[PDB]
Amino acid sequence: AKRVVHFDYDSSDLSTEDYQTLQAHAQFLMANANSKVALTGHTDERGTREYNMALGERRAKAVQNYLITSGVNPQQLEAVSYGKEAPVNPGHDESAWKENRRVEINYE
Repeated sequence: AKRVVHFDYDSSDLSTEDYQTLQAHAQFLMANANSKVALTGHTDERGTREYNMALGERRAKAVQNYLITSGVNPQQLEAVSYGKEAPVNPGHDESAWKENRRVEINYE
């Protein structure tokens, strides 16, 4: 499945769609003990760097929580936050911001 899940404004809540994507990664991870993923949290530009750094961390941790709760070994997961510092779209509208509020699933 895809390796990115998105979030709403000032929120670290996951949608039903996101759960489907995450369940696929959980299965792969539980089936491949040598695989490990880095979960990186991100935010759009609104708000201070410190506020976004923490929000990004809550997002990465929410994804982490879903995976662990589903049965994934914590050793195969690492969560980190980049806050607003690594946007995929530097635009200044919802279209751009929606792309930035995310958690990326990176293998290895």
